[PDB]
Amino acid sequence: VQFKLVLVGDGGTGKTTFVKRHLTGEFEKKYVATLGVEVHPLVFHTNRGPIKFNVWDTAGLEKFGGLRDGYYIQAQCAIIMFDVTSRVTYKNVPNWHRDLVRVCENIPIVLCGNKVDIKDRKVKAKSIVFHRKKNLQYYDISAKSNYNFEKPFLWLARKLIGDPNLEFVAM
Amino acid sequence: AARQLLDFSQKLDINLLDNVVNCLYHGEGAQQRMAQEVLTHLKEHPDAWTRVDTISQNMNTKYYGLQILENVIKTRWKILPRNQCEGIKKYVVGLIIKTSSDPTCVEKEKVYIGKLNMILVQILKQEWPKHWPTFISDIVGASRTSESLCQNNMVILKLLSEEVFDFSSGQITQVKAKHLKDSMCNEFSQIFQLCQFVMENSQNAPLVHATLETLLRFLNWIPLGYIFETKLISTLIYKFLNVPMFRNVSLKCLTEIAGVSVSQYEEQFETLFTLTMMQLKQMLPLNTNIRLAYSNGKDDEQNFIQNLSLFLCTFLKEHGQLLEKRLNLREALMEALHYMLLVSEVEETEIFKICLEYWNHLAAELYRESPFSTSASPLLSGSQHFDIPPRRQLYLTVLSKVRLLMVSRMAKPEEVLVVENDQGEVVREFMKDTDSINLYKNMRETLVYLTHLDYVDTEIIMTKKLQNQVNGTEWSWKNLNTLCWAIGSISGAMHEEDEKRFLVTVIKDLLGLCEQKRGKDNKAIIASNIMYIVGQYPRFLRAHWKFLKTVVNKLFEFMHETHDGVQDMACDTFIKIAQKCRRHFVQVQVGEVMPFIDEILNNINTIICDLQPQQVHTFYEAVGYMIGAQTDQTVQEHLIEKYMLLPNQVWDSIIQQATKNVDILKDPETVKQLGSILKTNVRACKAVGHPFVIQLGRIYLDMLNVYKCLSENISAAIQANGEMVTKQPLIRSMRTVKRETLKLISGWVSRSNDPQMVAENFVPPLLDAVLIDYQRNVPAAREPEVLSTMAIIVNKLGGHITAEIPQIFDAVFECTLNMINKDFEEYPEHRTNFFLLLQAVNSHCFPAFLAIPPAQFKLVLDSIIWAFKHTMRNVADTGLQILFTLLQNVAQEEAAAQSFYQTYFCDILQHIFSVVTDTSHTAGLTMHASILAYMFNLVEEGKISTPLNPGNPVNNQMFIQDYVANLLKSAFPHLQDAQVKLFVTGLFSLNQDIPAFKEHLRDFLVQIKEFAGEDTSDLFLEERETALRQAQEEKHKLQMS
Amino acid sequence: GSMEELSQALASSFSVSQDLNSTAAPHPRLSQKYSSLEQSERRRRLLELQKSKRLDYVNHARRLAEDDWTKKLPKHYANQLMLSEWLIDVPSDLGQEWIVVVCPVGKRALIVASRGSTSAYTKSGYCVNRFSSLLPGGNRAKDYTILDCIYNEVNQTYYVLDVMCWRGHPFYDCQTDFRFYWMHSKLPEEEGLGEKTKLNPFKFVGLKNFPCTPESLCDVLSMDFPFEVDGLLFYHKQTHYSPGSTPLVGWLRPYMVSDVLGHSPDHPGCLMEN
Ligand SMILES: Nc1nc2c(ncn2[C@@H]2O[C@H](COP(=O)(O)OP(=O)(O)OP(=O)(O)O)[C@@H](O)[C@H]2O)c(=O)[nH]1
Ligand SMILES: [Mg+2]
Ligand code: NA
Repeated sequence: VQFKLVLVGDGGTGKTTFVKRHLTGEFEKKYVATLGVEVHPLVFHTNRGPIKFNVWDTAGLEKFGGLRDGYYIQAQCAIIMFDVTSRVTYKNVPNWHRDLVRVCENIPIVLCGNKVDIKDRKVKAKSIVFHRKKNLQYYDISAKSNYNFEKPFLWLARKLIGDPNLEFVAM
Repeated sequence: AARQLLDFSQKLDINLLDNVVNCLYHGEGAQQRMAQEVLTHLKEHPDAWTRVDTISQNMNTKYYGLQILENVIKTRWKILPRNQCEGIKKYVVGLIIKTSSDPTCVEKEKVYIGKLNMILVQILKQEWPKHWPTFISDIVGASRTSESLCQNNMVILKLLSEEVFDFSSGQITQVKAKHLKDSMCNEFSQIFQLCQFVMENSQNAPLVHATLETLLRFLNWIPLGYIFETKLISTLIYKFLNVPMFRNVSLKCLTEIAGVSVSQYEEQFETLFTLTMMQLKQMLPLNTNIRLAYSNGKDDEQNFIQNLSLFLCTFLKEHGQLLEKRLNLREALMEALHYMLLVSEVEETEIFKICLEYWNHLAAELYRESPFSTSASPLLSGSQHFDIPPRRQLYLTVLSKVRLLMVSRMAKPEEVLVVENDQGEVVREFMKDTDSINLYKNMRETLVYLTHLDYVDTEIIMTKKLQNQVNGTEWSWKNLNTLCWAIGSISGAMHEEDEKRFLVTVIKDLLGLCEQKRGKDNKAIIASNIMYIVGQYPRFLRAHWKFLKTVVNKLFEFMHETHDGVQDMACDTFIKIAQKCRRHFVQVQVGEVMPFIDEILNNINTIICDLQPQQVHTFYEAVGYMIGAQTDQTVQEHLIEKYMLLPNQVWDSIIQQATKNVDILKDPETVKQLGSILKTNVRACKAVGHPFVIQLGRIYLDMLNVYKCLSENISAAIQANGEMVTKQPLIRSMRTVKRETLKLISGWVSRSNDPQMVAENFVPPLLDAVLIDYQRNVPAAREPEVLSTMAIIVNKLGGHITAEIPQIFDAVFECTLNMINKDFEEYPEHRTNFFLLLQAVNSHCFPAFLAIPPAQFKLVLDSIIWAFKHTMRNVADTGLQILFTLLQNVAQEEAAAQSFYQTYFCDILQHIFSVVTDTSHTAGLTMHASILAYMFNLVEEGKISTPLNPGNPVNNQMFIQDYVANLLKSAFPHLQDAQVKLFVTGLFSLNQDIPAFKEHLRDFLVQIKEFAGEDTSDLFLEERETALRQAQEEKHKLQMS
Repeated sequence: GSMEELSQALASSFSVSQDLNSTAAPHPRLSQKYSSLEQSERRRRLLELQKSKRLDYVNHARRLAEDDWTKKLPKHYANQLMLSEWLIDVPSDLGQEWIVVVCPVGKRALIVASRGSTSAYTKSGYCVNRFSSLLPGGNRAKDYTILDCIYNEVNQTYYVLDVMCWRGHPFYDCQTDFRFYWMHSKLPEEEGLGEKTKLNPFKFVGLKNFPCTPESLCDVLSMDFPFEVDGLLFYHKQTHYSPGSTPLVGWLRPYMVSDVLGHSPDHPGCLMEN
C-alpha cells in the first residue's frame, strides 16, 4: 500500500519544512530552496495497517523547477501548499492546480494554508475559497506549532483507500 | 559508469529511456537520473524528433521529449526559421491525429495526449491569427467529420480558453493577450454552434462530457448573448442535469451562469431558477436525508451535494430579491431554502461553510432592513400589526430553523493547542485566526443578527435545548458544550434586563443539572460550561457584586480541583473576569468593608497551592488587571509590593547567594526558578502597565547582572563544545532566563509613558549588560531576540533614543551583519530581526544616519540592498519598506538629498532592476514598481543638479532614460531596441499609475524570457505608445492645482 | 430574590469532587453549607472500624512504580495523596490519640522513586519535576520508593510528610504513628538524602511531629522552624494511608489554634561590572 504524493506550491511556502517535521520531528528555521524534487517516504500506522506516502517534495521557485510537471506523472494524490502570511502564494494556487491536473485527471488533492501560527495573518480565512469549485479539501496547518499536522495525510489516506473510519494510531 | 552526459556522441535513446525509468522508481541513484535529465537541457534539442519518433516508460520519455520541445516553442519560436516553424507546426498536428485515432489511446495516458495538445496551444499562442488564419474554421470542420477528432478538439479549445483568459496574466504581455482575447471572441460563434450541434445531436457520452467541460471554461468570458439568448440554459437543465454522468458538470455550468448579474436578463434567470428547481425536486426528494446520503455517499454524489450547495448559495446571493419581488416564484424559493437547510446538516466542514455564507448573508440583509424585534405577542386593537418588515415576513419560519441550526452546530469559540516551543517547554498556545475560529465568528454573527430580529425565538430555542439536557435526555457532553457555546456567543445581543432573566434561568438549571448527574466526568463538563457562560457575561457580573464574588471564590475553589481540565478552566475564566471586571475588585463594594483585592493578596499561597507553573502565571496576570485599576498611586504602589512579594522573596534569596558565589547561577534548579520568577514578572507587567516601574526598577540592575552571567555561561559553553551544547536542559533553561529578561524589558517600555525617564534610567544599563554582551558572545550564542527587543524600544522612544543609536549600532551592527552576509540562508532569526531594528531606526530615528560617517551610511544602504535581494519573503519586503521610507526621509533633507542622489540614485536603480527581472522576487512586485514609480516621478523636478557632467544635452530625464535603456541593454541583449525604448519610456509615463506600473513591469518579465529577434515586430509598439501617453495626459490631471 | 438564591446555590451546591469540609474552600465557620458538616467524630470511628484491609496496596504501589495501569483505587498519578479536612469537630481524645505536624509553605506532591529515577506529581498528577535522588529506586527493580512531601522552593527541599512505600514495601496498611516512626529512622541514614549533590540535587527532610497535649501545643506554637509555617495537620495515630480526603486528619491555620483551646532610583545587590 504505497502512494505517490506530489507536494507543490510557491517558494518558501514551507513544503520542505513540513515534510521534514513529519520524518524527523525537527523544525528547520532556515529557508534552503529545494532543487527540482526530493522524494521522501513517510509512514503512518493506521487501524488497518501501515500506510506509506512517497512524498515528492518539489521546488516552488521558478529557477529550480527542474522537470516540473514531469514529476507529477503517475501521482496518486497531492498537497497544494501556500503561506497565509503571503497573499501572492495563494493567488498562484490555480497555476499549481492547473499544472497538476492537466497531468493528473482524478486524484485526491488537499489544499493547505501553512504558517497559521504567525500572528500577522495576511491571507484571511474568508478569502480562501478556490478549493470549493475544484472539489478540493482545505486545511489550516502549521509545521512550526504542529497545528493540524496530519490532517492532509489522514484525509488523503481515507480517500485513497475507501475507509472514512480509517484513523492514524501511531505504531 | 554514470559520468555520461549528452553532447554529440551521436547517442542512443535506450539509455535515456533507462534513466527516465530510474527517475520514477529508485532511491539515491534516482536523484542522479533527475540530475541527469534536468542537467541535459543545457545545449539544445537535436533529439526531440529522435525520441518521440522512437518509443512502460516510453510515454514517460516522449513526454520528456515533448517537454524539451515546449521550451523551444515558448522561447525560440520567433527566431526559428519559418520552414522549421511550419515543420514543427505540421509535425505536432500529425502527432495528434494518429495518437488520438487509436482506441488504445485510453491507456496511452491523456498525459501524453494532453501534453501534446498543450504544445499545439503553445504554437497557437505564438502565431494563431497571423500565420494560422484557417485554424479555427478547420478544426470545427474536422470535428464534424470525425467524432474522435471532435473529442480532442473540444479539449484543445478549452486549453486555448484557459491560456488566453484564465491564465494569460503573467505568461502573456498585456497587448498580446488583448489581441488573442478579442481574436477568439471574433470567431467564437463558429464553435458555439459546434458545441450546440454536439449537445443536441449528441450520443457519444465521452464527447458530450468533454464539450460540456469545454463549455464550463467558455462561460468564464463568452459574450452573454450566447448564454441568455440561446437554447443553452434549456439544453443544460433538460438534457444533461437529470442524467447521472452529466449531473455534475451541468450544475457547475448553471452555477457560473447563476453567478452573473441579473440586470439585463431577469427573464432567463427566473426561468433558469424555475426549471432547475423542478429537475432538482426529481433528483433529490425533499424528504431525503442529505446528511445521510452524503455520509454514505460515494465520490460522485458527494461532489453533487457540494455543487448543489454552491449553486443554491450563489443564486440566492445574486438574484435573491428577484425571487422575493415576484409572487409566482415564492414557492420555489421556499423549496430552495429547504434544500439549504437539509444540505446544512451535512457533517462536512467545507459544505457547511458554503451554506453558512448564505445564512450570514440573509441575516445581515434582513438586519439591515430592520435590526429590531417585532411588537409584543398580541396585535393591539385587533388588526394584525404592521411591525413586520416586508422582506423579513417571507422568511419568518426559515429564520427560526436557521437559529436552530446555529444553536445546534455552534462551533468551538476557542482554539487551544498544546505546543512544545524552541525548548523542552510545553505550554498551551491559543490560536488567533484559524479557519476553525472563523467558522465560529461567522456562526456567532449569524446567530447574533437573528437574535436582534427575534431574541424571544432564540431564547425559546436555547431553553428547550437546555431542558432536553436536564431531563429530555438529549444529554451528552458534545451537545451540552454546543448549547453553552451558542448561549455564550450571543452575549450583548439582548437588552441587559432580558439578559438577566435569561441567565438566571440558564445557570439555575445547569447548577441543578450538575448536582443531578453523577461522576466527576459529568460534573466537570457541566461545571466548565457554567464557568464559560458566566465568563461571557461580565455586564451581568458587573451589576451583581454578591454573585460576582461568589463566582470568583468558587473559581478559587476549583483551582484545587484535581479532575483533568478543571484547573485550566478555573484560571482561564478567572482572567476573563479580572480583565472585564477589574474595578469591582479595587473599589469597596456594597455590603463590604474592604476592597476584595486585599482578601486575594492575603491568600495568594493558599489559592495557587496546587496550580501548575503556567496556571500560576495566568493567575498573576489576572490579579494585575485588578491592581492596574487602582488609580490612586499611593494605594497602587502598596498593592504592587504585596503582589510581587512571593516572587521577590525567592528572587532576593537567589540574589543573596549569587553575591557570595556566582556558581549558583549555574545551578539547574535555581535557573529553573529564575525563569519562572521572570515569567511571573512579564505577566504582571503586561497587566499593570507603566506603574510596574515600581517593581522592575527594584530588580532591574541585578536582573541584568544575572542576564550577563548567564550569557557568558552559554557562550563559553558553545565556544568549548560547539552549538550542540545547545540541545540540552541547563543551556536551554539559561536561554529562557535571557529570553524572559528581554521580554520583561521590551514588555514594559512598550507600555511606559515617560520617554525621557526611560531614556535616562532604563536604556543606558542595557548597553553594557545586553548589547555589548551580544557583541562579545560568539556568533552561535548571540540571542536574536536582542535585536527585536531594541527594535521595539526604538519604535517606542523615537527621538528620545536617537542620540544613543551610534553606541548601539557600534555594538551589534557590523557583528550581526557579518553573521548574515556570506549567503542568504544562515542565522534566519538574526536576518529577520536585524532588519526589523534597521526599519525602526530608519523610521523613528533617521537623523542618526545624517550623523554617522558616509562610509558608515554606505554600509547601512548596502544592508538594505542585501535584505531586498533575500529569498525569504519576509526579509526582502522589510528591505523594500526601509528603502521606501529612507528615500522619503531623504527628500526631507534638502541639503543631503542632492548629495544622496548624486552618489546613490543610479546605483539603487541597478540594484532594483536586478531584482525586478529576477523570477525569484515576483512577491515584491508591488513594492518594486512602487519604489521605481516614485524615483522616476522624482526625476521630473526633484534632482536639482547634473548627473552626467554635461548639463544641457543630458537633461536628468534624458540621462536616466538613457542610463536605464543601456542598463537593460547589456543585461538583456536579446531584446530589440524598440522593446527596451518602449519600456524605459513607459517607466516615466506610468510613474503616477502604480497598478499600471505593475502590469508594465510584468510585461517586461514575459519579454525577457522570450527571444523576439530583430525580425518579429508584433510588440504593438504604437498601440501601447498611445496608452502610455494617455496615462501621461492624466498625469497633470492627476496632480495639478 | 432570584439573585440571592442564585448566589447561595452557586456557593453552596456546586462541586466536582463533593467532599466535606474541603480545605479547597475556606473554613466553614466563615460561610453562613451542603458539602460542609460540623460532625466528624462519627465518620472517623466508622473509617477506622473500616480498615479491614481488602485492597492490594502491594499491586498498587507497584503500578505507580512502573507506570502500569488499570472504594476503587486511583489509576495514574492524580489523587494519590491522603487529604485532610478542616479541623472542625475537635477530638475529645486529641491529646493522647493524635499528633500534629508543622507544615511548610510549599507544594504538596506525590514522589515516586522507581527504576533509576525520581518523579514529583501534584494532586492533579502533573509532573513538576523528574530528577535524580538518593531515595531507594531514585538511582545509581525491586526497591521503589513512594513519598508524601511538601516541596519548599527557597530551601530546594522536599519536606517529607509521610511514607507509603519504602524500599519496595508498601506502608498503606500501617498506622500513622508507625509510618511517622519508620520515616524518621530510615531517612536520617540514607547516605546524603538530606544533602545537595549532583546525584541528589534535591534534599529530603522529614517533618517532625509532636503530641497534641495542651502544653505541647503551646510550645510547638512557640518553636522556630527552618521554613515559613503554612499550617498544622492533625493525624489520628491509628489511621492507614488512604488517598483522598478524610476526617482522620485535620487542618488548621496557625492563628486558628489559639481559638480552639490554647537623585534617581535603584542599586545592585550584585555589584559586578555595571
Ligand atoms: N512561522 C512559521 N514558519 C514556517 C512554517 N513552515 C515553514 N516555515 C518557514 O518558512 C521557510 C520554509 O522553507 P521551505 O519549507 O524549505 O520552503 P519550501 O516551501 O520548501 O520552498 P521551496 O523548497 O523553494 O520550493 C523556512 O524558513 C521555515 O522556517 C510554519 O509553520 N510557521
Ligand atoms: Mg520544496
Ligand atoms: Na472535621
